Amino acid sequence: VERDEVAAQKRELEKQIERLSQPSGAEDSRMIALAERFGGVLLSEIYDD
Amino acid sequence: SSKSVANIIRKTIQREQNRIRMLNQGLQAVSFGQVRGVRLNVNVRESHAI
Repeated sequence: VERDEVAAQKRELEKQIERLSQPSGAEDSRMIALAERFGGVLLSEIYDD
Repeated sequence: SSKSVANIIRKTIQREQNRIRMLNQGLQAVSFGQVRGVRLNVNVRESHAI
């Protein structure tokens, strides 16, 4: 039980880490295709710096 | 990291193509002998695109 609880916490941590990964950490699940399919740029990336 | 490398290569290629296309506009309609225009053709090699 302790191992499974720790594993759930772990999985949440890696999911959170991944969500910030690429191309610039955002809702990249579909934001990617939604972004390159149209000649636009992510606002968060625009304000990246 | 590999995905990021690929994306940055693609972005740089697009930017350079845009810049070269912009520069190309100034050489339109240059009359030299039978020559009437000059272009810098930029392309992505298939052997590297794949």
